Amino acid sequence: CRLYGFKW
Amino acid sequence: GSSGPVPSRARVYTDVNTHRPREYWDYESHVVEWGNQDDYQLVRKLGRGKYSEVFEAINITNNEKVVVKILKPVKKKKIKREIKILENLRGGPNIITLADIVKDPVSRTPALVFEHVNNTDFKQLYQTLTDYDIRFYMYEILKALDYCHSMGIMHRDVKPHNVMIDHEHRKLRLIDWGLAEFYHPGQEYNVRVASRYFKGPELLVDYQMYDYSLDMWSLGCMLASMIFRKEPFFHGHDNYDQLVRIAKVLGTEDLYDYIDKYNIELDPRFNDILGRHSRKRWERFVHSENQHLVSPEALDFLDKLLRYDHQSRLTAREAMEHPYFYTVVK
Ligand SMILES: Nc1ncnc2c1ncn2[C@@H]1O[C@H](COP(=O)(O)OP(=O)(O)O)[C@@H](O)[C@H]1O
Ligand SMILES: [Mg+2]
Ligand SMILES: [Mg+2]
Repeated sequence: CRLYGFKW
Repeated sequence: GSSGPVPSRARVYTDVNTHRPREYWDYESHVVEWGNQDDYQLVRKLGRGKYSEVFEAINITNNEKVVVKILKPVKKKKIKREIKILENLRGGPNIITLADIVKDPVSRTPALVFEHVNNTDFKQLYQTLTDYDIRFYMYEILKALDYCHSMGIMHRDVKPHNVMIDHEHRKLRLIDWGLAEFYHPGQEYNVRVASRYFKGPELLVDYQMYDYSLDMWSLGCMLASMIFRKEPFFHGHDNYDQLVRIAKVLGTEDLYDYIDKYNIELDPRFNDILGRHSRKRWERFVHSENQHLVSPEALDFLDKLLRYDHQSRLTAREAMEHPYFYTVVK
């Protein structure tokens, strides 16, 4: 799970 | 020529950027050395705006809690300006610490990594503050503003959401330097800055040759909202109504005197909404629920911040010398 490249 | 607005210079820290090396203020020349985006994993959402989404994150290299400011698309130029200002001001009193700069390899979305502050939403915190607590935190904001002004930087977005307070620790950090700019004497700036309720009269009457004193109008708006428990204090429905809301309290005599001093052309759509207003006494806002926050020293300080004439306002250091702060243990 990822947002703008960052892992949760 | 005869139709120009009259020029203005900051009363203080006027030439500080002139005498710096060019690389200090020339943010367009700044080069970013990107960190490793994989260092940071998002834990929780903290805030979202037209310009950013902000998360609590973990630095997996050291198990440190950080904040990641994911920047919405804007000119590269504006990203370098926020970074350069944060690097210039890093380590100063009550200035948020920039820790790292990273980018999504896929989307190319850049992100600022900051020191985490354990904030309490102003809409919960401010109504709990004692008279002492308000003076204490106002003094902490002034340390940041005198610092950034002394460093040739105007914040241009002073407001509660840009002031992080870890109340457990009485720790304050001035954040959000994305609209901040370098003060150069004679430079004409964009008036579309700050947030409506905190915009100084210079921005509302479209006077471009403004300076650090803009931040002191914003700070006055914060102080008024706080001591009178009325948030926001000047609640305009638009930039034009904003000046009417101000003029209904400070009166129009000093406003027209301001407009005349600087030969400001009043947008003629003010012609039908402004009129003439009496100057009200700061005492009309005092009531049973806020009287414990109000003192002659508080009203005197507020009166010296909320002046139409940017040159007449207290500077951050002059504010620090005001009797309102004599009781703050330093
Ligand atoms: N270091 C931080 N610690 C805690 N919360 C933060 C921090 N930085 C930003 N925030 C939160 O995220 C919001 C948006 O960050 P900010 O830098 O003000 O972005 P913008 O320029 O989009 O307004 C802030 O109003 C605050 O609620
Ligand atoms: Mg902000
Ligand atoms: Mg901002």
